[PDB]
Order: sequence, then C-alpha cells, then structure tokens
Amino acid sequence: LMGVVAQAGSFNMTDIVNSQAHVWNVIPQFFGFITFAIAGVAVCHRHPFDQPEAEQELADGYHIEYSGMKFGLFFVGEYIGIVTISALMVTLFFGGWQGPLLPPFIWFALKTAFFMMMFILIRASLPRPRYDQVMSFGWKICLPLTLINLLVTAAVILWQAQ
Amino acid sequence: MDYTLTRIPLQKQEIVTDPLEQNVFMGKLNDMVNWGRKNSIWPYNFGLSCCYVEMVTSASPRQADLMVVAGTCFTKMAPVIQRLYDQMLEPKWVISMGACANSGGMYDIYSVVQGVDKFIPVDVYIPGCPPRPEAYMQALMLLQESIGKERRPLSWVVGDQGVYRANMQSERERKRGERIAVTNLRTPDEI
Amino acid sequence: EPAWQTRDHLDDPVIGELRNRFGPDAFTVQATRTGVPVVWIKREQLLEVGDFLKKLPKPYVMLFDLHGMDERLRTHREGLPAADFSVFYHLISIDRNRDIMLKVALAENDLHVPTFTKLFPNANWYERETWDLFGITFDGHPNLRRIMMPQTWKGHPLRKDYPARATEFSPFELTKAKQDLEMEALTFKPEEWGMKREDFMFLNLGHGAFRIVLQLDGEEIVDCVPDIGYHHRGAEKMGERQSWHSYIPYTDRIEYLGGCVNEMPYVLAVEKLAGITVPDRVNVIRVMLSELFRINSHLLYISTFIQDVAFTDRQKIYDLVEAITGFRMHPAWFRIGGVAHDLPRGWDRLLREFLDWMPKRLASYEKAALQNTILKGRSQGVAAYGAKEALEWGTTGAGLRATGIDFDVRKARPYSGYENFDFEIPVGGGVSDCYTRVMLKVEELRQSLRILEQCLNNMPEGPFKADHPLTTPPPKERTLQHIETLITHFLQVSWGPVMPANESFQMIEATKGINSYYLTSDGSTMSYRTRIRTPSYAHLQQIPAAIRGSLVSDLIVYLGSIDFVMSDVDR
Ligand code: SF4
Repeated sequence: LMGVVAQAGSFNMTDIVNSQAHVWNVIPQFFGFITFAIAGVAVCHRHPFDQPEAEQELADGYHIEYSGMKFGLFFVGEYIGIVTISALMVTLFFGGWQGPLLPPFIWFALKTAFFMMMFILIRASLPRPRYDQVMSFGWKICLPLTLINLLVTAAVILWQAQ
Repeated sequence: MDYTLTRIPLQKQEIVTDPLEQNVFMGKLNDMVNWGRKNSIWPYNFGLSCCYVEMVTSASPRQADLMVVAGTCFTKMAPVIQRLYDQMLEPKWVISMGACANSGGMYDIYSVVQGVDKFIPVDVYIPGCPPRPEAYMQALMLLQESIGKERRPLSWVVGDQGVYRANMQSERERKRGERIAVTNLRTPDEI
Repeated sequence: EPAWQTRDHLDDPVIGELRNRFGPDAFTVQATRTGVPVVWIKREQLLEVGDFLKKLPKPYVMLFDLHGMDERLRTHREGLPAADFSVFYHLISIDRNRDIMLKVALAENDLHVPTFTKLFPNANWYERETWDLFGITFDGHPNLRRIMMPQTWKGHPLRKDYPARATEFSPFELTKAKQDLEMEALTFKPEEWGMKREDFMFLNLGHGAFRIVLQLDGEEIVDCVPDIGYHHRGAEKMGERQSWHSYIPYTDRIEYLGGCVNEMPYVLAVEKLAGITVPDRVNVIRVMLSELFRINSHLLYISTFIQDVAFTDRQKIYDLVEAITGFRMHPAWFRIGGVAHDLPRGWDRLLREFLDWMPKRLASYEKAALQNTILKGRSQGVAAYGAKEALEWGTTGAGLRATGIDFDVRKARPYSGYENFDFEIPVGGGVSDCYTRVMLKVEELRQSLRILEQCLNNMPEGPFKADHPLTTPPPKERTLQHIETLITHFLQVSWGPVMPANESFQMIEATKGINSYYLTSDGSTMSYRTRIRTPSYAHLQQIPAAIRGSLVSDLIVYLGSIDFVMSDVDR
C-alpha cells in the first residue's frame, strides 16, 4: 500500500482518487497490485489460504466448536472483509468512482462487483497450495518484491520531480 | 390434522391438536421459522460401512442440525452414535438410510443393535439395502414437509415450551392408488 | 479326475518330509475336498512342526490363516482325532506354489495352544480373534484380549452353545458404555493394550471408521495398536445360521466394493462341496462380473488416493451391473448353479460402449498419475518393505506383487476358467512403495479391461446353470412346468440343499488381495463352519510393523494407500 501512498503523497483516500485523475494506479504499479491482492486474500482467509490444518492431522480448524450465530458471524465477517478488500483495491489501483458517462457510485459498484467476479474466478481456477510454498512465497517472493517496488517508484517519482 | 406433543425413547407422547387454533402474528412468524428451517437443512452424514459410501455419490457437527445414520448399528459404535446425537443442538432431525438403521436389517445377530430406533428418535426412515441417492433426496423432501408443518417453541423464555410433531399420512396410504393401479411391467429378459 | 474329488494328498512331498522327520505316526492325514493336504498335528509337536516347515528347502513362508472351530456338534467325524475344539493353521509356500493345513485337537478342560507369533508374527490378531470368538487360550501371547468384541463381553460368540441372536437392548448397558467412552482417555491404562509405559503421549485417533491408539514422541509416532472390531457383523456366526443358498447376500456384504467378487469364493467352495462342475458360459460370466467389480474397486481406490493430493466411470459400471443383475451395489446374483438369471438381450451394446470409451480414460489417468510431482514426492519412500515384512505379515494384495513376489491366485491356482483368458499380471520391483502399489493397481485395471474385452469377444452360448441336481435354485421355466424341477426347487428353497459332509476351501484373488472361504459341512442344509480369510485383516495388522519411525501424516497417507475396508476386516 505504501507503493500507492508514495505515488500519491498522502494517506487520505480522496487524495488517492484525485491523484488517479489522469492514469489509474494499476498500470504503473502492477507488482503492488498483485501483492496487495494476494495479501488481501490471505488476511481475509479466503480459499487458497484456507484450512491450513489440511496438511496435518494434529490440527483442526478454528471454525469448529462454534455453532449457530457465532459461526455465521465468522462467515459474514469474512465476506464483508473480502468485499471491503475489493473496494480498497479498486479505489487504490483502479479509478475510484471515475468514469466517462455512468454515475460515480454506479461505476464504483460495477468495478467492485467486477473484482468480486474476479475473486470467484481465481477461486475456481487456482488449486490449494500446501503450507511450505505458502510461507516460502509470502516471505521470499513477496517482501523483497514490494521493497524493490517501493524503491523503483521512489526513483521514478523523484526523477520526474518538477 | 393432529399432532403429538413432547414436553419436559422412554418418554410419553400424547396426541393433541396444534396450539395455533385456540393470534395472527404468531401464526405467520412460526410459518416463517418453519420455512427457514425447511429450506436450509445442513446434514451430518455419519461415516459407516456401506450406506455412507452410497450416499457419497449423492461438515462438522453442531452446525449441521441433522444426522443421517447410514450403516449397521454395531454395539461398539452405538455409544458413538448416541454421543454424536447429544452433541448436536435442538432442533435436530434423524434420517435412517438402509434396513440396518431402520431395523436390524439382515443382521439379527449378537453384535448388531436392531436399528437406532432403540436409543434415538428418528424422523424419516428409508428402507432397503443401499437406497438410491434419489431416495435420499425424496426423503429430504418428505422431511422438509414434516419440518414445514411443525410447532416448536420460538423462544425458551416466552411461549409454550413443547415440540409438536405432525402426524403425516403414511406414504403407503398416500401412494396406494398409483401403486395398486400398475397393470404391466417390462420383462426381465431385456434391458 | 474331477477337481472337486475328495483327495488325501499323500503324494505331496511335504507329507513325505513330515513322515521322514516326525515318523509315520504322530500326525493324521485327513482326506478333504479343500485341495490342500490337511494334517492333524498333536499339540506339543506343533511348534517344531512349524519350525520344520519354515526351514524346508522351499519353505512355507506365509501364514495364510489361523482360526478355531467348535467340534462339539460335528457328528460326521471319521478318520479324525477325538476333539472338542480344533485350531487350523493354513500355510502357503509360494516357491512350491502349494499350501498345507495343520489342525490341532483340543479338549474342553484344556483349551491351551502354544503361541505361533514367535514363528509367524501375523498370528497375533488371528490368535486374538480365536480367543475372542472361541474359548481357546494361547500360551506365551502378549496382550491376549478380545479383538472383535469389547472387553466387557461375557461369552464367546463362535461357540456352538452361544445363541446367534440379538438380545433385548437395555439402555442401561449403553449408558455404561457411553460413560466408559467419556472416561476412556482419563482412565487409560497402557498395559492392557500392550504398550510401553515424558514425551510419550497416548491418544485415540478416530474405507470405514476405526480407532487407532497412538504413542507420540512429540509428533513422531513410536507405537500404535489399531482398535478394530467396530464393524463386526458376525458373518461367520450367521454362516452357521443361514442355509447354503440364503448366505449369498452375506457374502456380498463383507466387502461392499467387491460384492460379486466376494460371493465368488463361497459359490465355488459350495460347488466343490456339492460336486458341481459349472459349464464354460457360467465361468465366463463369473470372470466378466468379477473383473467389472474389480474395475469399480480399483477406480475408487485410485480416485480416493488422488483426491487428497471418477463419477461417470463408476456410474456406467453400476448401470451395466444393474442391467445384468438386480441393484448396483450388492448383486446377490451368483447361485450354486452359477447365476440367478441369464444375461439380457442388450449386454453386448453396454459392454462395448463401456470398453470403447475407457482406454482414453486410462490414458488420462496415467497422464495425471505420471505428472503429479507433488503426489509422487509425497508417496515415495513411505512405508517401505521388501518381501520380508510382506512375506510374514500376510499382505497378499498389490503389495505382495510390489515386493516382486510373483504370486497371483488367477495364475498360480486358476479358477472359473481364468486359464482361457490371456492377461499378463503386473509385478513391482524391490520396494513395495505406495506409488508402486497404485501403479500396480493401474496396470491391474488395464489387464481387467483386456479380460473384459476377451469376455465380450468370445462368450459361449451354453446353459447358465449346471445339470447337477444340487444346483440351487434349479432353472425357473423347468420349475414352472415340470414337477421334478418343482421338487428340487421346493426342497432347495425351503430346507436348503442337502450337501454331504465334506470340507472345502476356495482361494480367490479379490479386489484388494486374496479372499478365501473355508466351509465345513456336517451333512446338513446349513454350514457347520464358515471361515472367511480376508486380505485387509493382514493389511491392517502390518501398520505397527511399517509405521514405527514415521509421522501421523505419513501414517494416514499409508492408511489411504492401503486399500483396506473396515467391514472387510471385521466380517
Ligand atoms: S442396508 Fe445394505 S448397504 Fe446399507 S448398511 Fe445395511 S448392508 Fe450396508
């Protein structure tokens, strides 16, 4: 997320969607986009990063021993988490409420649902990895790449400093 | 039609009329509760010998409010069946697959309990060595009808704290006309 | 000479070796229809007779079976020692490609036999089952307890005086057992289970469902006694209750994935008892249905092993089975005459549709199983044993041929016209790994497709029931319009087919190993003794011998790689 903040210059979301007035942030920072998508999937405990107890039999899911409205709260909380991660992703990498002809809230809802169908698709496509490449990827490939992305975006925003 | 009331296998049941014929907001709200319990039914398929694998081609307990007892009622596994039954939370329903869960079911021998009817109440029975998945699905529809016509306490604080099971007309009496009115069948010398 | 003739087998050189070693006396040769030499050994000579058999130039290396028998009600005992009980040991020599039977007589007052686990380590569960079902005690046996029934069981089930009926169900006993299950982990005593008494943590780990107790050094597992008997249906005790004809569904229900394969050995042993030589069309139909159900079982095993790291195939096989027989899972179609009905007028089309579409499914299965590097890496080197832990722990399934031991029942001891079908069995090399077992079952599935293609090509158009008067039931049209056939149908349906008092044994390559039936008849319409030797019993006995020094995940991957069935284990 500091990739987008460094490109924009402030934390405020209105400043993000006003700094995305000419180009959307997905094309200068695609590495930041994919890393934020993977991190949002894993924090939300969605399908590829789901049931980490599947590789072991001394471990069971934490979702058990709940019944009724508590397990239901866990389920709907996961889903509001994934839809707010979709909303954050569109308003931080695509154009926040920005469109040619349709109303801005209609555009935001359409792009959010577009991200929801993309999440359904990546759920339907990618199989579950096991735990060891999950840790190995999420450290070794994920953290140096976003650090290098921050360095490169710093270099390019300081090169065209006028 | 008339109902049986269970109130606080060995308990007594009496056949009375439903309390809804004695309020208009309670009638529709109980109908909505029964509709919600009927449409969303979560099963707990118990893993047993050779009916469980048959309904595989068709979750954790205490979120599944329904138990489908598949296989043979072994004397060693009968405490497991009862313990797993008391794990689940009210309301709960029981569907018996195969003859081994309804009755002894071809095993009238020392090591087999003669059905789960001996120790837990069963809502729906399915007869015969391994029933088809469509038979399980039609039992699901029958139990959905039975749940949809019920009168359970909506809260444990205010209201009648008794469960009213409906006396459904038996399937052999309902389907008697279409079964007796069968003239001819295909010969078994072909496919 | 017919293959069902009552032979004494004194021309077997093992009998001559026994006569040279222990003298012409001290053992009694019995002439049975089992096809194997049966010798009655005295009790004190049993250990040295077994030791002599283990040190032959081509020794008897595998204990195929070990079980008791209640001789108290057996009226027709001619040429037999005075026995109240008996214990029979069935031993197989693969290098000789022969097998012998060792019967030890026992009286009521002293039901003590010297233990056999110091010679064959797979005898542990067999002696526990003999102590459970009979009253026979084994001297020098660790953790000798009940294996099929719980420890709070008074009588012995397979004894003749024990009633084979379900008693009245008291909820008080069930509440005692529920309270015992609640405090099972609290009052756990690891001395009754045969365990070594700070890292060691004892837990009960709950295809079928069965408990397996586990001793933990952290995560790594040091000892395990798999608790079985939870799926005990009493198939043998009901075999003493049903007639020769009514027991066919019970032979279907021991192994549900096999089914018709599992009613094959009972039917063949019954025909050996009755002296029935079935025609070639019956043999071809039996071979086709057995390989059909073998394809079902192998496909389900491969699909189960590949799912954790299939629908249309099994549905098409089940549709073909529903066309040929009654419902799909338990056919109950093999009769003493050989089949219940004739094949319908459309089985060529269904079998050809099944056989013209499965080879590309096999190509897809092999392309999947050869390219999953994750599954190959997870399945390599786990539960490794070559020919020695598999020659002494039973292990007659695909693991035996994965060790490289060339021993298939369909080739070594051919049955039901399997000599007429050309098929090359697959054998593994060296280590009996899990991946090698799965590849062996894939090749077995291909060979079964070849056998089905051969069955579809040349089917004889003879009778579907034999001309013998003991074919139960007789053909239906002759029953309906002839009176002698009505007599035979009446007396073979009502009381049962009266079969002469002999002893028969059929050894069969099942869907998961070697399943055998051993039938002792007392001349009546029931079976005096029914013994079902199962492969999955010996396959479950060898988990302590293989997964000592592995993890829980390795244990359950091995458990999935074993094609065992709990109802097959517990009968
Ligand atoms: S009814 Fe048949 S298939 Fe079902 S558990 Fe009993 S024996 Fe098995």
